[PDB]
Amino acid sequence: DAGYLTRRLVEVVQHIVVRRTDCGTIRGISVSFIQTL
Amino acid sequence: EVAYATFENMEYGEDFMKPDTETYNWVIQAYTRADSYDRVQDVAELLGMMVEDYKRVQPNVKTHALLVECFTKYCVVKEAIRHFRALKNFEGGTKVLHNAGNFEDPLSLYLRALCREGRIVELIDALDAM
Amino acid sequence: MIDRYKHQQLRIGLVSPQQISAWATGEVTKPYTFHYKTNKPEKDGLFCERIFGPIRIRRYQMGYIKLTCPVTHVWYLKRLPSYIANLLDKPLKELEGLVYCDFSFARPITKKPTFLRLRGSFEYEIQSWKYSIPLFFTTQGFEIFRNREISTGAGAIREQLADLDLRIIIENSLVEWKQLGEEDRKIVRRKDFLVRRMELAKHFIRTNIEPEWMVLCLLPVLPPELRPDINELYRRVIYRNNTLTDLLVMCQEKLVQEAVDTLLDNGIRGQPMRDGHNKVYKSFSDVIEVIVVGPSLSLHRCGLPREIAIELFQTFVIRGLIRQHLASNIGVAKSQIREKKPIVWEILQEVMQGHPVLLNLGIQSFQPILVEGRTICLHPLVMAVHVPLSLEAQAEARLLMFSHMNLLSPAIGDPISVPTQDMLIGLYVLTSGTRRGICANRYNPCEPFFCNSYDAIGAYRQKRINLDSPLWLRWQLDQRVIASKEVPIEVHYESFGNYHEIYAHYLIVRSVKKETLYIYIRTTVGHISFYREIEEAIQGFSQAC
Repeated sequence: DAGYLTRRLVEVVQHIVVRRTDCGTIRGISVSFIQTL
Repeated sequence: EVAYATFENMEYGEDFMKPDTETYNWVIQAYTRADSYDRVQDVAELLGMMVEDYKRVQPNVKTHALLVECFTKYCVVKEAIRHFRALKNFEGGTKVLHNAGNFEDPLSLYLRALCREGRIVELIDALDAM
Repeated sequence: MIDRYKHQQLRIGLVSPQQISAWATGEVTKPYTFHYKTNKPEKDGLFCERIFGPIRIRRYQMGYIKLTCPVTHVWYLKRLPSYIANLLDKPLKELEGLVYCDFSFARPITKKPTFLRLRGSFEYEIQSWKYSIPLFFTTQGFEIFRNREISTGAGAIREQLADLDLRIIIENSLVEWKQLGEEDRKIVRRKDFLVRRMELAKHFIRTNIEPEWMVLCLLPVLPPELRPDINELYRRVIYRNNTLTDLLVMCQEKLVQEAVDTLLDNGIRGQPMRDGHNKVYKSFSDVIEVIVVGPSLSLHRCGLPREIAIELFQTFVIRGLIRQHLASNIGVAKSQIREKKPIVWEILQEVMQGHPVLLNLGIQSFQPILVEGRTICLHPLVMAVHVPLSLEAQAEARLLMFSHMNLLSPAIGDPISVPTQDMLIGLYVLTSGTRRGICANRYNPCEPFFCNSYDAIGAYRQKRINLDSPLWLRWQLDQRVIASKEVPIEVHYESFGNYHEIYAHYLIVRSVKKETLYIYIRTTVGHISFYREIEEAIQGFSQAC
C-alpha cells in the first residue's frame, strides 16, 4: 500500500519544478508551530 | 506558444522586464491569428491578467481592435460590443480594426455578426464610428 | 535573463487511409507466415521481404491490408460513451445492430438526390426492395444508386460520418440545449449529451482530423520484428477478408468486422475470442496497457572485487593498455585481459581512480577502490552498479550524488548518517561517567589531578586510572562545560582573600586581591576522549585543507 500511494503522489506533482526567482505574488498566508515557519 | 513563452519570461521576471501595453498586444495578436485550435480561452485569460495589471498597464487603440477581432471571430458578440465602444473613443478607431482589409477584414465581420444576430441598434452605432 | 527557449511538441491524430498507404509503400494479401519446406518467408505474406525488408528495416517498415468492406474502429464505437454514436446522435443499440446484426439503414446520405420515403433503421428487410425495384431499374442500373437510399454494415456508418455537416450539429445542439433549459434525470442527461456532441463537432472543425476516419478502409500491419497471438489475429483477418472478396456476404462482412475488433481491442464484446488451449487472445489495447560491511571505509568510498571491476571498466582498461603501448590494438588488449596478465591490474587501478560509480538515497555515488576477495564492500552506514561514461555524467555523479553533500534529508532537514547500534553504545559507554553517591561509596563521607588532558589520557593508557574513574582536569580555556545552572555547593573563603567555589562538576579558585581565575573540571577520561576526538577531527581537517 505504501508503494502504490508513493507512485500516485509522485505522478500528481512530477511536473513541478522551481522555474522562477519570484512569481511576483501579492497574497500571503496569515499565521497566528515553529517548524511550520 | 512561441510568443507566449517570451511573455512568461517577462511576466515572471524582474521589474525592468515587466510587460507593457505593447507586450500584451503582441501576445494577444499571436493567439487571435493562430492557424489552428481554439484560442478564445487563452485570449480571455490574458485579458484578465492585463486587467489585474491596471495600476501599471493601460490599453491603447490596438488592444481594443485586437479584442474586437478575436471575440467577433469566435462569435462572442456581446464582448466584442463592449470593446468596440471603447474603440470608438480612440482617434483612428475603426481603421485600425479594418486592418486594410487583411486577416479576413475584421471590421466587416463585426458588422456582419451584428446583422446576423439582430443587434441593429449596435449596428447603426458602429456605422457612426466609421 | 532571457530564457533559453525550447519549443518541441508531439501530437497524436487519427490516420487517413492515404497516410496508411504512404506508410507501407506494401499490401499483405496472403495469410502465410513461413514456408514449410524452404523455411523461407512466404511471398506477399506477413513476413514478405519485398514488403518489410531482407532477413533492421523489418523493425520499422509497416504494411497494410486492403479491406474489401470498411470496418468501424472498436475504440470509437463500443468504448462508452461512444464517439460515433454521440456524433451521429443515434443510440449505440440501434447503431450496433447496423454493424453486428442483420439490419439496414435507410437514407444514409443527404447530399445527393433520393426518391424513396424510407428512413431510419429497418430491422427486417424491405419486401419490394428485394424484387420489384431491382427488376424495374435493372440490376446494372440499380447498383449505381443502391447505396444512396438504404445501406448496411460499417460502410453505411462511414457514409453518415462523411456527409455530416459539423456546423449544423453545433447549431442544432445549442438550440435544443436552450429549449430544455426553459423547461429530471433525463433532462440533465440529455443536456450533457448535447454539450459533448457540440464539443466533439468543434474539435473536428479546427483540426485536420476527419470524422469518417473512425471507420477503417485499410488496416495497417505491425512490422514483423515486433511480432516474432498477433500473428494469428492477422491471419484470421486476412483469411476472412480474402474469403469475402472471392464471394464478390453480409454474414461474411460481420466475420471480417468482428475479426478486426478482436485484433484492435478484445474484451469489449463480452466473451473474448479464445484459442484451442483456452487462452484469451491479446489485442493491441492489451499490449499498450553479495554485500559485506567494511567499517574502515570512508563515507564516500566503496570496495569492488577484481572480477566485477574488470568487467565494469573493461573499456577503460583496453584504452589504458593501448595508450601506454602495452597492447598494440583492441584485439591484443582483450587477450591480456582474458589471460589475467598482471599488467592489467595495474592499469585497472589507474583508470578506477577518480571515476565514481553508482550503486543501487537508495542510489548513491561512491569512489570505488579495488579490494581483495569476491564481495562488494560497503561502509556500515549503507545489486546494480553503473559506471558513468560521458564527462557530463561523471561530473553529476561526483558533484551532486556523493555521500557528503547529502548529509541532510529533504523531509524535515534531519541528518541522515547518525551513528547507530554498535557505534551508539560505544559512545554511550564512553560518556557514561563516574558512579555517584551510594553507588560510589559504601558509607556516607560524613582523586588525581592532571595538568592537561594528554597526561590524563596517558595515565589511562598505562592502566593507572579506569575509563570512568573521576579525576580533576586543569582547565585553561573559558568555562564551556555544560552543567546544571546551580550556585556553588560550598564556598571556602580564606581570611587572606582567596576563595574556592565548589560546584557539582568544577572548582573555581578566585581572589579579592589578584585577578586570578583557575578552573578545575571533575570529569573522566571518557568525556575527555570524546571531546578530543571531535576537536582533533576539526583540527586535522583544517590542516589538511
